[PDB]
Amino acid sequence: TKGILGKKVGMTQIFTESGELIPVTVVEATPNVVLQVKTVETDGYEAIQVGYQDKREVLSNKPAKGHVAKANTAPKRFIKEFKNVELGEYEVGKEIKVDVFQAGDVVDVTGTTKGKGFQGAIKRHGQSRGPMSHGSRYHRRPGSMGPVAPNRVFKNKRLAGRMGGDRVTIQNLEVVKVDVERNVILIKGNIPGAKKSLITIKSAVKA
Amino acid sequence: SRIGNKVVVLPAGVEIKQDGNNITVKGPKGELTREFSSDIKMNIEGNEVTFTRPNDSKEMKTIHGTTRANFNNMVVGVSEGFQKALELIGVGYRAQVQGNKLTLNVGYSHPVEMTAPEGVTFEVPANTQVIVKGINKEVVGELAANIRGVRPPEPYKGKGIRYVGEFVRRKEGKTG
Amino acid sequence: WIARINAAARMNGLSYSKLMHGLKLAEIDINRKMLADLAVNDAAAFTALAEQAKDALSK
Amino acid sequence: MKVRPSVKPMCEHCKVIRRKGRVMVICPANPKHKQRQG
Amino acid sequence: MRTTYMAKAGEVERKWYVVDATDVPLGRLSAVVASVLRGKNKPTFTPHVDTGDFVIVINADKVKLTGKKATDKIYYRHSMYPGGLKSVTAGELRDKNSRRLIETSVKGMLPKNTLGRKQFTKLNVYGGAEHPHAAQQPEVLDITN
RNA sequence: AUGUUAAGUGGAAAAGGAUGUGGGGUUGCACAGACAACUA
RNA sequence: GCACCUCGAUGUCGGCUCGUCGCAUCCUGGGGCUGUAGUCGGUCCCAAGGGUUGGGCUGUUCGCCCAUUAAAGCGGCACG
RNA sequence: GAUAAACGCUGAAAGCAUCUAAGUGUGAAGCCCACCUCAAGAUGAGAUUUCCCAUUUCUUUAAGAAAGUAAGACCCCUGAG
Ligand SMILES: [Zn+2]
Repeated sequence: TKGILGKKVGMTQIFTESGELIPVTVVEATPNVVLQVKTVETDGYEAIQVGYQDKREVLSNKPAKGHVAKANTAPKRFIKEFKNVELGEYEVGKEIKVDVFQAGDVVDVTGTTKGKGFQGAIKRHGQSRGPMSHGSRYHRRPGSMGPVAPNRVFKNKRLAGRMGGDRVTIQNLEVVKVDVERNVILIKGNIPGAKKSLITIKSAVKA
Repeated sequence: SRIGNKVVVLPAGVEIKQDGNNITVKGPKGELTREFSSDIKMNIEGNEVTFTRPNDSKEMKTIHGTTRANFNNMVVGVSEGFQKALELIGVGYRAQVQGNKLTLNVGYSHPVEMTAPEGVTFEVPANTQVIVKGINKEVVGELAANIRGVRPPEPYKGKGIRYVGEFVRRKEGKTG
Repeated sequence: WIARINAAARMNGLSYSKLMHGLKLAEIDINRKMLADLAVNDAAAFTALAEQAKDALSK
Repeated sequence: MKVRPSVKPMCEHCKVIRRKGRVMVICPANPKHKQRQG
Repeated sequence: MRTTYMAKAGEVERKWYVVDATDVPLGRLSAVVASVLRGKNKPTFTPHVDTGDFVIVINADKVKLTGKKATDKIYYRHSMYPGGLKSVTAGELRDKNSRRLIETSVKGMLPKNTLGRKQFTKLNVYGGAEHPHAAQQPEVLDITN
């Protein structure tokens, strides 16, 4: 249905009408452009291809310019597909701007979490330590690997490894304010990801 | 079969179409159809039918009895139709009728709503009586057991919805 | 050899066991080796033999 | 309901049935008598 | 070490066939299809070579199961994770995804090595009356077994 | 060739329980009218 | 109980860390009977999705006690 | 959505009775979906949009060898979200 792509700027505060303080996250989204329309006769399902964030032109190649030429735009940096939206009602060239949402509008928000590197079982999985005194030599370790009988370790025995960097969505957040001349949405709470990272905002699945 | 051998003799209005399996009794109200089996066959000389059985089947009689019972029912109903009457004890309970919407008020913190399909109706005269009317014998019975299912009758005072002849047993709940 | 002979004989209206019985009741003494070799090279010879077997156990 | 491997008619009005491969007793005079073999 | 014929790789012609599965019990049809895919009906049968024909199975939706197999016969799967058996399926496969059904019956009647796995890629199964393979000109086989 | 089983019994287990089905016997009551069902 | 197995070596219990499986079910879900008025209960049937607490005393399991909880289940896994 | 225990509606074998044999329903934190994430090495390797279009000798003309290129990519350098 409704849905837009933008970038993450940062967090701030705001007072409401009644005079309550509320933490917020600024998202900036210049106008998105519809590049392609997928149908059942051609593709086998129904969707919409959207682009965001204009790109300098030494940085693209000839196949990309050909794909962006039928829509009369500059080459884009981020291209996603938006599903479950009554097609009609849409055509290549159209611009989706932030006034698609209004204040209220419980929404879903997705991103890619920050990266953290190679991490141990205690930080990565919330596992608890061993004792720090009393003759102990077992501080920061992942536990026993299993029982003796099967002569092997089972799967989903959790260990150390690379942490972060996965996609995550958070459900049922509120739009606090929409500003049109600046292409800005204010969302109540915190979102996943670092600064300048891609963010997607859709109307909520659980309604 | 004693049932399988008995006679079904059709009063006025009856027309009985044959097509392979299907039979379709019609009369002055409805035009019911039902799927019957091969090993028992039709009959001629209007205003009378018997059914017959090629023997040597294991049970030798069951399918016969049901294949006659169902046709007798279809005729009895397409010419006459069936009836089911429900009472209401339990002080404070009442029903009201608005087209195919049956409204009920039985001790619950919300009224209860039922809606009757095509062949069926309702008849509420009073805050106690309900009547289900149709052609099918099965559908009228199912819908009455649906309604009486909203609140069966207790044994200490016999409140709740009952068929108009149910014999309920009464216990002696002590006074505390 | 036996499986190739079964394959060939089922094409001439027989199975392996009935055709072997038929050939014995007629006093024919071909190996299973030559029988299979015929089955692959000389189908007409194999049919001549299968007809003799069919007539033997027709009694 | 009683569920026992011995299922027996225990008054006059009890009847025995088989609703699947499963023997049962069914009494219209006393609900204590209802039984299913298992 | 003498004269018995042995076939070569691309020397024995492979024909296409159409088999009809309405009211044939699962395993009987599947046994006949399995013998035709392996080439056991042709006197040029050699065991270290592939000489079977191709088979199309049509009307898999109407295959027969006797007894109470449609509710009581169950297929299991393990994902190799702890506590991960999946007993999801019964004669629900015959309703939805009736190609799975026929294929898993035929797959258990073929050898379990690299020749029998390559012979399985000649079965083409269809739930309905129509197949997409009319350019290979397939002939009808008639079952009585 | 002729039958039996519907339980995947065949392809683990007892005391006891049961209008499941096949075969062979012994009898009470039946057209000077039976068992069941409905009036009184 | 026995002595097949391991004597050119197969390291015992409670606790810790990390769990997994069975169901003869401790809580929560659905039911039939009651010597079930209501509020609480007794008992039997179906059900393994998730849940199942901190201290005091003993090396201690076991156990008794204190204060809570919807509840403070019982077994297998070299008595993990 | 299909089910467990349980509860039916219509119904005969067995003139009655009976949830069952033929027909027809209701019904659980459980089962399959519904929510989130991974996924075509799914050798059954799937689909859509866009970009690029021909020298030299012959074993013999063949899915032949070797050479320079297109679209595109990489080596190398400044770095970090
Ligand atoms: Zn009784």
